[PDB]
Amino acid sequence: LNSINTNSGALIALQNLNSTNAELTQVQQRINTGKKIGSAKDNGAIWATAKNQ
Amino acid sequence: NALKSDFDSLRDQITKAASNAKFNGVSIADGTTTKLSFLANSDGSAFTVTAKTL
Repeated sequence: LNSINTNSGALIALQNLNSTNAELTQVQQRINTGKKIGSAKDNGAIWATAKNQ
Repeated sequence: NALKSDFDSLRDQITKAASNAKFNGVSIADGTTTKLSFLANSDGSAFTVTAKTL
């Protein structure tokens, strides 16, 4: 508490900002690719089933 | 004999048209299974769909 060195609140804000950035990333691939399951990285079962069918 | 050959051609087109209606290796109308169940709730409740053989 009260220190020039460690400042945990900025760390927590960086964590929430990284989470929001990752969500923006997934939303951008879903918008540009046009598929909810655009790759095996999204969900392997539905993706393999879709490619086979 | 001509109408006989026509009837046989129609009945085996029915055979192939019924047999080939699969989806993801599964068909509700080819007679391979009595029914299929799908998710309807978070706790694993199913939505039954009785098979109707064609």
